[PDB]
Amino acid sequence: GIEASLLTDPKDVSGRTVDYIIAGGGLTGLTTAARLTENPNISVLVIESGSYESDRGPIIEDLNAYGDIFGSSVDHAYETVELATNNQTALIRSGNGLGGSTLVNGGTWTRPHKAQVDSWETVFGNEGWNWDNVAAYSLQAERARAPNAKQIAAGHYFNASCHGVNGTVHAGPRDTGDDYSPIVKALMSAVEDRGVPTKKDFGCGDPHGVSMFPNTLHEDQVRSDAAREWLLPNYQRPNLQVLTGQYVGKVLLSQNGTTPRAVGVEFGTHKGNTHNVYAKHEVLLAAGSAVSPTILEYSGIGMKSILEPLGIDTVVDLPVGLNLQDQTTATVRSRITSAGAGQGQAAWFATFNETFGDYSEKAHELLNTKLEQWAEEAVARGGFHNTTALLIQYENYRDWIVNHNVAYSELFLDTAGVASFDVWDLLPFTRGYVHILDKDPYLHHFAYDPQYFLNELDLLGQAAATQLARNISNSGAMQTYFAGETIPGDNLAYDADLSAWTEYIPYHFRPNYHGVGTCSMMPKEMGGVVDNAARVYGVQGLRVIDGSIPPTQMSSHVMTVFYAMALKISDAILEDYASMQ
Ligand SMILES: *[C@@H]1O[C@H](CO)[C@@H](O[C@@H]2O[C@H](CO)[C@@H](O[C@@H]3O[C@H](CO)[C@@H](O)[C@H](O[C@H]4O[C@H](CO)[C@@H](O)[C@H](O)[C@@H]4O[C@H]4O[C@H](CO)[C@@H](O)[C@H](O)[C@@H]4O)[C@@H]3O)[C@H](O)[C@H]2NC(C)=O)[C@H](O)[C@H]1NC(C)=O
Ligand SMILES: Cc1cc2nc3c(=O)[nH]c(=O)nc-3n(C[C@H](O)[C@H](O)[C@H](O)COP(=O)(O)OP(=O)(O)OC[C@H]3O[C@@H](n4cnc5c(N)ncnc54)[C@H](O)[C@@H]3O)c2cc1C
Ligand SMILES: *[C@@H]1O[C@H](CO)[C@@H](O)[C@H](O)[C@H]1NC(C)=O
Ligand SMILES: *[C@@H]1O[C@H](CO)[C@@H](O)[C@H](O)[C@H]1NC(C)=O
Ligand SMILES: *[C@@H]1O[C@H](CO)[C@@H](O)[C@H](O)[C@H]1NC(C)=O
Repeated sequence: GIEASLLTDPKDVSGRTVDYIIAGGGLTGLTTAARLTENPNISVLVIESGSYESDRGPIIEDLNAYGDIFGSSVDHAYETVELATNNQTALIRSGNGLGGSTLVNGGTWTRPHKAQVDSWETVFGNEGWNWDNVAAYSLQAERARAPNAKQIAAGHYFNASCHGVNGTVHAGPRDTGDDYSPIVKALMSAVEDRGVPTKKDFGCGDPHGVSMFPNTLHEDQVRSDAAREWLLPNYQRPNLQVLTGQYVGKVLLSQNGTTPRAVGVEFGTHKGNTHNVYAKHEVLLAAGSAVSPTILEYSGIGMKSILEPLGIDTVVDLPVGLNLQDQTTATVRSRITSAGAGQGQAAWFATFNETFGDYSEKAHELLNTKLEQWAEEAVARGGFHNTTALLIQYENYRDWIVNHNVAYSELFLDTAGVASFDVWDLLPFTRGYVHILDKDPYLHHFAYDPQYFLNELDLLGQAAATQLARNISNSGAMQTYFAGETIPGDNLAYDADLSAWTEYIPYHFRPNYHGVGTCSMMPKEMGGVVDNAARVYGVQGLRVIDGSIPPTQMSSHVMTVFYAMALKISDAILEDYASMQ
């Protein structure tokens, strides 16, 4: 079985040499490892801090048990600094084990707006990173199943052109076996009354309106986590090696040439218990957006002003750990009548004007006039280092909103006994950072600051979207099922205005756990860390391939793009491999 093939003893890899070392056995790391070992000549070693969890039981395998695993040893639970918005620390849920955060997530499978991905090439200069290319790799990864008569009847719509059927990641409609709740169709009807679209397939390139969606699970409803999809079918390959239960602490760099070269990694569990392993070709970082940047910083790749005071010699000065972008989530929950019983999830991808409603003119006024003031403030807070380059990101977001009308907020609906909305502003203007606070990697002492709500439009947009969730819960056809709000319930008057909501939100939100950007893929002059093939600037044989590299947020759930991203980067690595013979 797979468990017997996994390595646990540090001495089984210590001192050996492999072609590629992948730090982190998560979504991008395992997709890359499987892809690279298709060629029998390439040897790959994956080093994962956690272990095999995919067959544990329903706590991992059933998507309906979402949330039960939090706080366990399968959850890294990274703590933020004390946030300025509320003076509290927040926990960042993140999977710890083979498959990473795909072990503990909600399984939602959707794609962004075409214009968002196209801007990676046209605005950020990443040649080849456009919707057409990324979507093609997304389809290649995908193994979707169309909905059946019962599922269609509940509200599903599936455009066959927009889904791959021959790929690797099993995706299909979640179906617990009970009846589907009629609240999903009631919500659709309520938004249809306001001229909002319904049933568009959210994998097609224009996520807008209210629709149901596929989930990453097999037809028998077992979670399609990355280790089940990419590692389980290929674990017997003799060139694929997986070491578990150990942390990668830093990259080993040789400086006896013009340009520094990555030759291996140092791994371990504590400062007194560390081992080295070497790479013939390249070291690939895939430890997650909260960790990959810190691995660079421990290794002497990052800002001198951060590293020098810690007693670390700066080999390459780069803006590692800046440009962190995560979203904020708040909840609106209502009791329903018995008539609404049944399973089902749906989401409203709402545009800027749909979110703000009659406040749209005022919200547009801010968008048009404060971009520069906002960029200066975020830079003064340490979220980014170049005001001009940050202004360009903001102008790009303004373009998406005013010219492309992309979805600005997401209202995610859960039923199964209640009407529960989790809401989030998809496009934050705040920028945060993550930096180490000690030289020892195994101390795990770092400062992670997303700077939630320190940009005024993020606060206004979140409050507007959450107020919209309360409004739509007791509107049109939903009024038949509404049996009283429970959250906020007594904690915020039912007729609260927008300014009241803005005062309530900072005390009642959670991270959305979608942090991207800490090793941003954009030109060096725009504040980038990696180039368009994910190579770290100024270093040979080192790439960062995970959620740290997307330079922007997106109007969707990110698994469809991250699986595509890893496949596209793996092709680039395969070409370079043939070049270095
Ligand atoms: C997160 O925590 C940080 C602190 O760790 C918070 O930041 C601190 O916030 C406090 C305010 O709550 C602030 O203290 C004020 O400093 C001013 C000087 O800059 C003072 O003028 C002010 O004193 C007045 O209020 C006091 C409190 O009631 C009185 O005891 C005092 O005599 C003063 O009273 C006069 O003024 C008040 C109105 O100011 C008036 O009602 C009275 O009649 C009287 O005329 C405070 O001492 C700190 O400077 C802030 N910074 C630091 C580092 O401490 C931050 O707000 C927290 N964030 C959140 C979201 O909670
Ligand atoms: C609670 C939650 C809900 C989500 N819901 C959705 C959803 O519904 N739909 C969706 O599309 N996406 C969702 N996501 C996001 C998606 O799961 C992640 O964006 C994706 O898994 C990130 O992939 P990655 O390869 O960057 O990192 P990960 O998958 O996190 O993997 C990084 C890996 O590195 C390991 N690691 C960490 N530190 C070290 C170290 N020092 N050395 C070695 N290994 C290390 C970690 O244990 C982990 O396995 C959610 C995420 C979370 C946390
Ligand atoms: C399906 O999606 C394609 C986009 O590739 C679109 O052209 C078509 O109109 C959509 N709808 C149907 C009914 O196929
Ligand atoms: C959004 O609202 C603003 C202000 O009313 C308006 O100028 C714009 O045309 C609206 N609609 C769209 C789709 O942008
Ligand atoms: C700041 O970013 C701008 C815009 O990308 C770029 O022209 C400039 O060179 C950057 N400045 C520095 C000093 O890096």
